[PDB]
Amino acid sequence: TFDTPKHRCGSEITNSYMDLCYR
Amino acid sequence: GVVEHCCHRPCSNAEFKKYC
Repeated sequence: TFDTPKHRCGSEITNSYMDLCYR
Repeated sequence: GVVEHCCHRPCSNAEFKKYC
């Protein structure tokens, strides 16, 4: 599955930082 | 900000990483 656009709002942004920015 | 680019508009993982 291609890395397609997703809405990331509120605390999902935190989750995304944790999954995508942090080791 | 990330909310305008990824919550008001959706964003890919690769776009989100721009904000790390």
